[PDB]
Amino acid sequence: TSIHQRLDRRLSGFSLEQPFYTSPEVYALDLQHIFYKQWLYAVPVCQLAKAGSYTTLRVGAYEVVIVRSRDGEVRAFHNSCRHRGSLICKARQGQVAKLVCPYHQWTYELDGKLIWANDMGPDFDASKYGLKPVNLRNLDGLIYICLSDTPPDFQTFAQLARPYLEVHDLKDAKVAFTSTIIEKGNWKLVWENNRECYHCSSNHPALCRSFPLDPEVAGVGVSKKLQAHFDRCEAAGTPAQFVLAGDGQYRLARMPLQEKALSYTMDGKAAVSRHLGRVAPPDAGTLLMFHYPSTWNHFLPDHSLTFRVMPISPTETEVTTTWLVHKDAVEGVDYDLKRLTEVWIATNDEDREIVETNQQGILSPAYVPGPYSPGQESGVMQFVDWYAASLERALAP
Amino acid sequence: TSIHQRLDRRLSGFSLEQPFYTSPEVYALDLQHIFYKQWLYAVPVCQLAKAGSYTTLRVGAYEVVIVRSRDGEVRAFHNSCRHRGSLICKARQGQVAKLVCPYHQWTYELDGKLIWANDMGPDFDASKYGLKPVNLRNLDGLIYICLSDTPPDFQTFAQLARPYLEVHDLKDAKVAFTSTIIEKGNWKLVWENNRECYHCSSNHPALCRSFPLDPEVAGVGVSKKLQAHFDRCEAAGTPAQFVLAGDGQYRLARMPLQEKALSYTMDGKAAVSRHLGRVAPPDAGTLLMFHYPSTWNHFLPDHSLTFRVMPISPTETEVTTTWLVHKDAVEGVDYDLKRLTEVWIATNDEDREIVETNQQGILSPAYVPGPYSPGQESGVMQFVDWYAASLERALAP
Amino acid sequence: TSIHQRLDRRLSGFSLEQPFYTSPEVYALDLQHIFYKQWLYAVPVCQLAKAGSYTTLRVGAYEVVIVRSRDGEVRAFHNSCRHRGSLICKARQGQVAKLVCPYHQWTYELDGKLIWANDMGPDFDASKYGLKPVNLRNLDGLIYICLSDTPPDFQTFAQLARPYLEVHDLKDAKVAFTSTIIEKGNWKLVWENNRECYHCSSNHPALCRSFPLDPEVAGVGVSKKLQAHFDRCEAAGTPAQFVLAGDGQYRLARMPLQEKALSYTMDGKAAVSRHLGRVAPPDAGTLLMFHYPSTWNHFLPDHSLTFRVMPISPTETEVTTTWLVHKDAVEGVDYDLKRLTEVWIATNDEDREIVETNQQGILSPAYVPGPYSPGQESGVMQFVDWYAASLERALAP
Ligand code: PRO
Ligand code: PRO
Ligand code: PRO
Ligand code: FES
Ligand code: FES
Ligand code: FES
Ligand SMILES: [Fe+3]
Ligand SMILES: [Fe+3]
Ligand SMILES: [Fe+3]
Repeated sequence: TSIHQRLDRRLSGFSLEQPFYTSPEVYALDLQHIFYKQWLYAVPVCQLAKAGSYTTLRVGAYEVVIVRSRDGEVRAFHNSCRHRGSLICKARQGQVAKLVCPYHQWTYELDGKLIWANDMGPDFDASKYGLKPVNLRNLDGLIYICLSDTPPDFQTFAQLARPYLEVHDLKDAKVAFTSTIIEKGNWKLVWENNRECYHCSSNHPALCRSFPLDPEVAGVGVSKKLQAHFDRCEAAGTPAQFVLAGDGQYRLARMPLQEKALSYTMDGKAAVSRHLGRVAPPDAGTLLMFHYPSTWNHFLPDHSLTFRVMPISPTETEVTTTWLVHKDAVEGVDYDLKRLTEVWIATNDEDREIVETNQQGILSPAYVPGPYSPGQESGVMQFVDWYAASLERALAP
Repeated sequence: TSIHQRLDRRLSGFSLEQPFYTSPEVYALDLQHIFYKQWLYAVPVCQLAKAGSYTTLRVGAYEVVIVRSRDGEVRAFHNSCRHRGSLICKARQGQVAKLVCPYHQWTYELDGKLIWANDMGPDFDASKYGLKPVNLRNLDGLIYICLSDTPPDFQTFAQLARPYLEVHDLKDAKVAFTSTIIEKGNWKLVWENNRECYHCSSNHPALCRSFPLDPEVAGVGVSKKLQAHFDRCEAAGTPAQFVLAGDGQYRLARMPLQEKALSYTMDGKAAVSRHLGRVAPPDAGTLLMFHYPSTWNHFLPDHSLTFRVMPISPTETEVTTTWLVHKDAVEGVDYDLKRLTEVWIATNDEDREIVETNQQGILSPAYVPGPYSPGQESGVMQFVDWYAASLERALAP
Repeated sequence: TSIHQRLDRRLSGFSLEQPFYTSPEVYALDLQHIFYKQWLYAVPVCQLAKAGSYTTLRVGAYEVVIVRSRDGEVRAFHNSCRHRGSLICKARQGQVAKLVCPYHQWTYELDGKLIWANDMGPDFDASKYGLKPVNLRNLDGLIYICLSDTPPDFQTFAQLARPYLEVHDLKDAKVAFTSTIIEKGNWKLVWENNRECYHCSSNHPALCRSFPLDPEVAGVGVSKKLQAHFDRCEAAGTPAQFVLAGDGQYRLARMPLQEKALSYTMDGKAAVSRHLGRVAPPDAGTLLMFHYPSTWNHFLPDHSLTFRVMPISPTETEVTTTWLVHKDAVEGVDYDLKRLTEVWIATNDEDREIVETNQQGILSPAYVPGPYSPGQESGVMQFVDWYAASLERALAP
């Protein structure tokens, strides 16, 4: 059975056939046609605040380095030397004056131009051997990249998202904490888990203290109560109402938290006393933003959280959670690290356990597609539809 | 060279060509056509004595759960939730009231029927979404399963084995100890090792104190001495003489132990003072039973041992040894755990070393089939013939 | 794109396309057509000085045992028993009277003849079941093997090398130390690294104290200064001038060390006070010998170092470094182990880091061939040309 035959018979109401989650064949297609073609969230721009600052990441098999250039522009490159291919930057982050290959010291400017290569002979043309650029955009303080030479339209998303994101002043953030975990499930299982709260009541004690179980929230006609919330926010100058992409790739909405909760903490109170941004009112709740295939995000009045989803193998996925706070917020004074991070550290661990257990069952040859809950899993169906449509379009002529 | 060409040129007197032991291709065929098609030993029924008791196991890629239902019947199911596929039972063993999926709490009765699924809509038909059954038989206190929807005949074996097994009263056993090891060799190498004692004199000091080296015993015209033993047993009402399957799949015989030994212990005396069963006389020896591809067994007058062979990868096999004693036998009083288990713990470790060393040599491209000993390895040839015949029949039309 | 199409478009001046370094497909071809076909360095003959002495090694998937036979000849065999295939010698080295299989004790003479096999029946012909020989040569105290039944010409190399190697009296050596490391890069990356010192100034502080950076040395018209060195050696009876194989497989030359250095030590002085061989004058420097694909070597006046390169996987290579000293040199008296070994232990660790970092960059799909330095990497181009030519010839008719 070919991939085309499986896609042909797929019904929207059901989980995917086994090979979509387990096969090296589909994994290769997901990299080739999804991760290597779409815009992806990389890191917050505040990680590149300093002169000569760089950060590195892997995307599938690609090695990327993002750097703050002399002119203050942030640029991304393939972290592969044009001589014999070596990584140039080995550390996760650092600062340099130039990009100097550790092997034979070919030396590049922070805009990628090759400025020195030792003893290469008279016929060497350094202009042919600069670092290969990676397409890059700045979404209001969040850096996105695209590995394709012909990137899709990012501007439609950027323009829609700006009014929602600008009130968070993310350019003025710092990273308070980063957590990187490997979940032993296919990247699609990580997404299907994220896009519903059908599992939340039984699995997430800590999160449920602040995050509502209502399908309207975690998932996808606006209820009167929800509309009232949007109106409180927007009367105060804080954009809140739904935005959903035409093709389903992204969504934004600012949702209410549980009864009286203001933040993702065990006591429901703000984690940080010096807020990141100018969000009002104080109970504006959580700005939810997803953008497939790389990221979901929760921006609160006091701090923000970004999540980055990267594929590792057919049955492994890396999830990176970053806590953003105001750059002038002081650990031990304006926030406590445990208080700030404990809810989502626990939640992520619970999701990982669930995803791994789901993956273990799916590996049985007895596993067959089952029906999603229309009421509780509309967001899961929405994701699976986006994925299948994306794959179909990429495989077409 | 195709699998069919290799099977075509195979001669009975020789070990198999390399790919049978090392190739992912043959490993996939062995799962598809052998392990996924034949009856397999799972666990003793005494593991499921209690109300709501369950046990889990993996067979190749299948995840199975065996449960004692309300009506007292033991049943097996695919341990994959009909919603999104999750394992339902994660522990090796336990007790439940219902089978409740840890993900979104779909809840099944112990007969597999789906009795509650939250918010699935008006068009949801729970009768289509019960757990998928796994075929199951009870061989006189030992649970066997078959992953095929069209299982082979088990009744012929069951009827032949009953008179031999019933005298052991296995329904009245408890598990005194279980040992699970991974041997780094193909499952067929584990079997070829088991089916001869050509290696025993040099490799098994402890076992040789009680287990005879005679090829007649470990392996396949009955000698006068052996016939005399069968007659002592059968005069006392204990079935002992050879039973061999028409197609070679299974064999039973009650064999004498070494000079004066009564059990598999370092001193040769019974391990347990309260015997499991009604075997007579006290020196009735060891009831040997194999059933390919999953199990060999030694049932003694005082206790019994079951062995389960499960494939892990082309060059890895899991062997599970279970010691059964009378349910009323008390550790520290009627038996000592070290005394009961030390002989076969050592023996299994020695076999593992031998199998791994054999596998290491076989991985050389210089390895070629060699001749089995007609006198010392007739049982190995018998196994290899059963395997090749089974594969041929499965590949045919 | 087929292997043939990649080979067709290859230009000499450039590093190889990705799959040559990363693909399982090319790895299989490199084993089949290079490692399994050419002469390979195994071990120094002094490891087999004693009666009944043996040593074992793996080459790709082959398991080899080399043994000193009763008649004093050194012979090699496939370390796979002719019965059911088991390794016979499990230890890295040892002494035996006979080669006795640990499984069922088939017993072979040290010339490989099967002299005892238990209970094999009347129709068993032991003359058909001796150990399979491996072709073997002794290069003046260094043992080389070839896994092909039709080995290439070794004599041309042997005759050229003898005058250079005989002055080292390697038959009179002992092994002072052996270091075995795994480098996480393709075997070709290990070679490309070895065949240039373009990386040395920045990466090898310790080695640079004694080993010149001059491209003439580490790499490939002889300079006046170098000729003067050759002449000092040869006037003293020590062969030194270049020898390069017609087909590029091997090279020998005795090169000067840095200003006043005599040996590879932190202080530049001889590591061992009792010299291995009769090399003169004392500042004769380092005899460099490579022989693709298995070995590079440095023979100094006081001690010698051999290096053996063996493939482990597409992105892993085992490098074994052996320090040879005079058999009568006493550790703690004539040499200090740290002083003798520290320079190359550090150097090998630095090379490993470089190779692994190079491999990591090459794994990016953005990696493309880049140009080698004509002045600094002529030896790298020479190796890559030898490799590609070897592969082309093996794939031809
Ligand atoms: O491992 C390294 O050195 C860089 C960091 C991100 C992945 N590649
Ligand atoms: O790992 C688990 O949770 C179950 C137990 C047997 C194999 N699958
Ligand atoms: O592992 C062993 O026992 C032998 C030693 C070299 C490789 N094979
Ligand atoms: S690989 Fe970067 S300078 Fe050589
Ligand atoms: S996967 Fe079992 S209830 Fe959802
Ligand atoms: S495998 Fe060597 S004697 Fe049997
Ligand atoms: Fe969750
Ligand atoms: Fe054994
Ligand atoms: Fe080096």
